[PDB]
Amino acid sequence: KKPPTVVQSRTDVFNEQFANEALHPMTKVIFNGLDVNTEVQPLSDDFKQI
Amino acid sequence: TKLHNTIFSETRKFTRESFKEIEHLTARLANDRVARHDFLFNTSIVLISDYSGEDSNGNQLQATITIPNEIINPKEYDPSDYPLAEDESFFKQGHKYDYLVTFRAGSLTNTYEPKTKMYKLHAALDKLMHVKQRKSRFADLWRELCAVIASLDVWYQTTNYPLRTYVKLLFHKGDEFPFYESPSQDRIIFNDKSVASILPTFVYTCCQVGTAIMSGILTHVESIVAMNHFLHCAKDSYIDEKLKIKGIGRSWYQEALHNVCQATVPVWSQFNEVIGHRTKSTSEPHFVSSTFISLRAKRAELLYPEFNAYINRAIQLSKTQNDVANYYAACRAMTNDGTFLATLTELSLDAAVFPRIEQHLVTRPAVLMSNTRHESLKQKYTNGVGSIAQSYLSSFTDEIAKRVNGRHHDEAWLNFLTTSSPGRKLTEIEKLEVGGDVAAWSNSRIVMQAVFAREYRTPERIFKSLKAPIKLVERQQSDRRQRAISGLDNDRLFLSFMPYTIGKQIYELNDNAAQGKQAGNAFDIGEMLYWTSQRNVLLSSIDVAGMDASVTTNTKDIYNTFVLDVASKCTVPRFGPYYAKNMEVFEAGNRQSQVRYVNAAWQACALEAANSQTSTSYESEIFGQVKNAEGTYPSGRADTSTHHTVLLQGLVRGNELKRASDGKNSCLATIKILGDDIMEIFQGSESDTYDHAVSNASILNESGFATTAELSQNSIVLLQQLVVNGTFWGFADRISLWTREDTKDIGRLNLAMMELNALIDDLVFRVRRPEGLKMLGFFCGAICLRRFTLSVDNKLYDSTYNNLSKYMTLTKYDKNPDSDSTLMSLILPLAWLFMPRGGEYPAYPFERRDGTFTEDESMFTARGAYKRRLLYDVSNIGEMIQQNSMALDDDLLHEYGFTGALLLIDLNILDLIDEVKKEDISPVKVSELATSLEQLGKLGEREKSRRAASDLKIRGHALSNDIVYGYGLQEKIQKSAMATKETTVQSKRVSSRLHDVIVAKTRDYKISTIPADALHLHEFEVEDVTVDLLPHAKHTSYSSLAYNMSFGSDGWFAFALLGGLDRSANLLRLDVASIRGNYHKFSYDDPVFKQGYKIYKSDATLLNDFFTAISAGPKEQGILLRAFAYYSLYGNVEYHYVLSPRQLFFLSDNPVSAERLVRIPPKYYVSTQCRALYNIFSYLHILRSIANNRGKRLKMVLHPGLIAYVRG
RNA sequence: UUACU
Ligand SMILES: [C]O[C]1[C]([O])[C]([C]OP([O])(=O)[O-]P(=O)([O-])OP(=O)([O-])O[C][C]2O[C](N3[C]=[N+]([C])C4=C3N=C([N])[N]C4=O)[C]([O])[C]2[O])O[C]1N1[C]=NC2=C1N=[C]N=C2[N]
Ligand SMILES: O=c1ccn([C@@H]2O[C@H](COP(=O)(O)OP(=O)(O)OP(=O)(O)O)[C@@H](O)[C@H]2O)c(=O)[nH]1
Ligand SMILES: [Mg+2]
Ligand SMILES: [Mg+2]
Repeated sequence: KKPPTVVQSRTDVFNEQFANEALHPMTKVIFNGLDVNTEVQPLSDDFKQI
Repeated sequence: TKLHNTIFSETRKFTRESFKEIEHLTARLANDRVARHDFLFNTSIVLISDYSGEDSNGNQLQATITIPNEIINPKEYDPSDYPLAEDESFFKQGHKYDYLVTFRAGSLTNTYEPKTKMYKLHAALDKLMHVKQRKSRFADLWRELCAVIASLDVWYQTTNYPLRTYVKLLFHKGDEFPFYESPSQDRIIFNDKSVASILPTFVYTCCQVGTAIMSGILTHVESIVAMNHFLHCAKDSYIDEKLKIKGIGRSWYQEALHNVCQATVPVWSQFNEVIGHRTKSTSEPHFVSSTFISLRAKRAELLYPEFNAYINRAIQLSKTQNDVANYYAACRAMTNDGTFLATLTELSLDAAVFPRIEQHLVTRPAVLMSNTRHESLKQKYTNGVGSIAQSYLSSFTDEIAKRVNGRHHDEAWLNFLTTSSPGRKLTEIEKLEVGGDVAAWSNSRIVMQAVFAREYRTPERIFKSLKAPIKLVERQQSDRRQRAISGLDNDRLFLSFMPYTIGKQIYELNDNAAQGKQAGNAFDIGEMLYWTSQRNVLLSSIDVAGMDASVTTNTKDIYNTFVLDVASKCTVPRFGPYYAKNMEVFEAGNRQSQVRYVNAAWQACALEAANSQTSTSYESEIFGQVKNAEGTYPSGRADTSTHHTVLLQGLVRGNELKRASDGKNSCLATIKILGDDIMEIFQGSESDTYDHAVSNASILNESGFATTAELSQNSIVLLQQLVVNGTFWGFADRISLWTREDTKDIGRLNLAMMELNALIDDLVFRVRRPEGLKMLGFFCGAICLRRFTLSVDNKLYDSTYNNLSKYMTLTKYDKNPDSDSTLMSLILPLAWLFMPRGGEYPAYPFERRDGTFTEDESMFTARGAYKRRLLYDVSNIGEMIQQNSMALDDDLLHEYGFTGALLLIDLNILDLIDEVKKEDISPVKVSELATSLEQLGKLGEREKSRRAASDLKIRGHALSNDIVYGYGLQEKIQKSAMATKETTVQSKRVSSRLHDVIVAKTRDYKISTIPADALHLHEFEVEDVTVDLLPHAKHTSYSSLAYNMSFGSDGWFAFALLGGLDRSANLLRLDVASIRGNYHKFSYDDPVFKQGYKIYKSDATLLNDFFTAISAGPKEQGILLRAFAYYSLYGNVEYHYVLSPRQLFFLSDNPVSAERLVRIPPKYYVSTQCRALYNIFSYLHILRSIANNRGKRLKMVLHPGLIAYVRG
């Protein structure tokens, strides 16, 4: 198959042992409405709508 | 074919048919003058180029191959290049071009007749060009140059590398090599007279740069910038230009470390484990930025402008602390070729050992006491540079007089008059009147004392050797200029001995009188690794320049007061040819002689101090007898390491008493002085430390010393080992692989490969690619070290050929009139380069039967009985456990040729050549000589040590020869019979005994397997779950804690996975060798320590008895016992392995650290030592197979006979 | 032809 280049896999063990932190979430603007992030599916697909 | 289209050059490993190709090509390329000329010089390789590449980093670089006209057609002789004075007394003083100027071979010739001084000049300059140019370590000159250039084909797989273009353009004449060396007639004899005189050095420069290309220090395009700089040095004088570049071309990193600026480094703890990493910003302070402006002007004009342009890119492009380390080791190998700088020593007498007076005169002591002759007996200093030194040193005279009191010196005389060497004398007319055997013995120190054993108590013995002139020994180093040192005879060695014993006991008293090099590993630097890791420190590392010269007689006197002032408070009766008596002593501020009571130490020291003759007198083949103008330090006396240690310790420590005397602080931390290398450490603000750093310079400047000048924030050197930022930089070029100039203990033997294995292990943490260095050591191991030449006799020449040609080819040689010995040389096949007893070198992956290959043996592989496992490793160990057999494949070992190599092991040629030399000398003549030696010493009951050695062996088991005392009286005599020769009558009965050894072992051979090995056949099985990585690995992730320990390499991961270095082991080993002759690598063999432990662990109630076979004192007994009890956790005597601490600097000593890495299912714990034996199994296979370590954890399976063997 | 730590 692939298996990559044991130098690059020796730094794989070094990578997944000493992990770190990122991803600051601030942007952060004025919104004079309702800030919608998720949608909701209906709980019961019951009726046809002929 | 040829060596760049082989299957081994592609894989890069040993397929079963690929190994027959490497046998066939190297043996063909070994023993031909012609084939060699084919390989270096086919017409199929293009001329190269305007080449471009990447100079060992991310960026790119281009350079052109330029050859100057001073090499392609050199000038004529120009006899104003080596002028004389108005008389022919000496060379003209202040002459330049003191070394061998490149002048084109032909022009030197004799014209005129065998006298009239100038004839001996042109004859000895011919000895400079034809004799003092070659120094080939293993093979001849051409086999060695072919060993890089073949290995550099196999590694990079092509022939478009541009080093071979320098091989082609510098020398090619189309029929044969431009020059070869004779061996039998000893000179380099030329075949083209129009070729340059300097070219036999350029073999070794092309040798060294290709070693640096292979090491990974230099890339291909960087070696263009290298080679152009070397040939530019060769325009007028190839070494005189190099010695001026040597200072400038490596002082430049302190600018590049300044420019990098903020650089993230590991830090160390007190007990040298890595505890943290911090980012510490390297900007060197304001007063060394003023030293940058003065130095970069000298960089611009003294250097070749392409070598200068390579440096100015490394200042500007460098971005990390790792990045300057890349350029610095690579710019360092551009200024050196490792060639030892050899000329005739009449040229270097003016440069090396002529005394200089740098600026000040040093004034004299107030003499307080004088004996009947007006000479110094007791003396004290008055407001000088010395009064600063005796403010520190005179406090020790009340304690050392109880340590210099309590040795009994006549005993310590015979133990320091070991190391057989020379006396000056050629004995004389009385060499006839002592005996013709002891005529030939008469070189050693222990023998020239034995011949004159009667004279040792007479005081006229020392008086008749002031008449004898001191002869100039010369010895040279890697980068220093041709240096001379004084070989004193036994009586001039005697007067210097009491100042050696007095100045020795300041070492145990003061730490800072410092480190002897017994560690080899990190403890020789574990001081320097710590203080650089710290904050608010500036580090200075001082060499004075030349420190043999500078020591005038007046500066020498500051050590003389310290040696006197100890000896007055002491009580030593008789010392030698003296006795404590009643002398007339003048007491200054008395009129009139008043008789003090003086002891022998007192008398001896006063006489030696008074009497001192300093000149070295060299007999010349040109001149009559040139004599150095005295006032230097004659550096061989006894105290040549203490006189420059005790002095500089008094001057720098005495400074912080004098600075504390007038209201200034001291602000100096620990200082390590191994004379002359001063290295002190400061702390405070950037202004306070500098006010002290000037006065340490200025008092050494007013002591008459030329301190060069070195200091920096985050830079520190000692014993030619650079430490910076908490990382270790290498100095790889100082270990020259291929230049020796020893003329003493030459091997072309098994021992010639031990000289490779010790130097290959010197470079394992000075290299950026240790796998490539294993490629280089293999072919030089293969091509060069291949042929052992032996002189048989004719009748036995027939069957010596027939028996050994059965297994491996033996060369035959053309027959002789009227010497009756034909030469013949055996060819020593490539398996012998891998044997446990032969060449102990680590291998490449072989092929099993199916064949799924072995593990690639890395640079950390341990030697002795482990290379016998490699024989079983080929036979599929995992398979063997399957069939439950100790059985062995004779097919696969005979196919590669392993079977033909262990025959050469069992022939045992080396001790057989030692046996015939041991056969010829009468032990009766030795015993009368050596009974007279124990008359000088003890006196009695050196007999009790011989009795203790013999009582131990007959009751128990053999304690061998060198170690126990009075045998090591006898063994110290033996070395002159070992020295004084092989020659031909003894050599004819070498062949009679060896041929009897041959016909017995050839009559059938099978691989002899021992009951003492079950004890490999264990193999590790990889699993699917990873290790932890030991949190100090995150700290040494950045940046470049050594050279090979870059992030994601083999040596870094071994320092991560195997991990650690304990302090607990190699402090006791650092405590052991303080008994037994410490100053270097001291690798673990130590035949006291292993032989004493095999009695201690298994056996000891006898262990009272062989301590007086050492004649170990009660203190000396206490050192060894603490090391024996700590060496009982690990490991086994039953399974032998040897590595060196030079091989594994930061890697752990202990197999305890590897038991974390391998589980053993605990039904295998089956004997009392068997936990401690399985650790070495876990210890070695991690270090052996580190290039194939994903970071999985391996698990051990065993053969049931290995379970069965350790049960007992 | 060849030193000491
Ligand atoms: C007894 O015997 C002996 C020995 O063996 C010897 C040695 O030899 P070798 O060295 O081995 O040779 P080599 O080196 O091998 O060679 P090569 O290198 O291979 O090649 C070669 C070459 O060489 C030459 N050659 C030269 N030279 C000079 C010579 C030669 N050869 C001969 N044979 N000779 C001579 O001289 C060429 O050229 C080429 O090229 O030795 C011996 N040894 C010797 N001698 C002696 C000895 N021992 C002791 N003693 C003495 N005297
Ligand atoms: O074989 C040796 C090598 C070195 N030494 C040691 O050499 C010291 C004196 O030699 P120096 O160390 O003072 O030479 P130098 O540095 O001033 O020369 P440059 O680098 O400036 O060119 C002595 O104090 C001693 O201990 C020997 O005694 N024997
Ligand atoms: Mg020095
Ligand atoms: Mg030095």
